[PDB]
Amino acid sequence: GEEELQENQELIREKSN
Repeated sequence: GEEELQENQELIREKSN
């Protein structure tokens, strides 16, 4: 699964690069 790590908001600021 992948609904147990939402607090990685340093990379996923934009979803293309």
